[PDB]
Amino acid sequence: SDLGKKLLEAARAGQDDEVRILMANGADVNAKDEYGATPLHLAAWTGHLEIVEVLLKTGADVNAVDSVGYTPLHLAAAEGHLEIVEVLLKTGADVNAQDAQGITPLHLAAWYGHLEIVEVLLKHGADVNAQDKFGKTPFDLAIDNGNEDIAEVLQKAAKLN
Amino acid sequence: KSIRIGPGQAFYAXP
Ligand SMILES: [Ca+2]
Ligand SMILES: [Ca+2]
Ligand code: NA
Ligand code: NA
Repeated sequence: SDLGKKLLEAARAGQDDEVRILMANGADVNAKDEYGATPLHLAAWTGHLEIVEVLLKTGADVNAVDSVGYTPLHLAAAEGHLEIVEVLLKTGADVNAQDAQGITPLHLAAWYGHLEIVEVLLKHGADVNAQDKFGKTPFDLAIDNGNEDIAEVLQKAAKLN
Repeated sequence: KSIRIGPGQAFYAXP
């Protein structure tokens, strides 16, 4: 309600105890902003690990999708937020979630150069050669954006499935 | 390409 807006702002701004106060006061954990983001997307995006943990404990849908099909795991993988990617995967995140352009968390971590994140996604069963709407794999995105070290990690996981 | 993405901001959007 009124509380949904306040919850989105607190999640986004990293006010962890204000998040705890609004949740106990009945705020909708799955409130969505104008672009479809829940408080869990905004906390994951902005690297607020404590708030991620609080929202997951208070019932947040770990696989909520925004207006272009991003999950919280997409945004944490793109921003390189390792501990958030781990907690999301331990609490039921879909490691292979594709947005509306067929982009996965592995595609985003490969492009934006997050090698530790790429390894953690593979560990948790990321499809190493997921193709987007342009036929591109995470390997092609790592090559295209000059992250050859991530390309090597991905070509070794593909040879050994 | 964008240096960052975010909610509502698709990965493939021109530059
Ligand atoms: Ca605290
Ligand atoms: Ca595959
Ligand atoms: Na392809
Ligand atoms: Na390079």
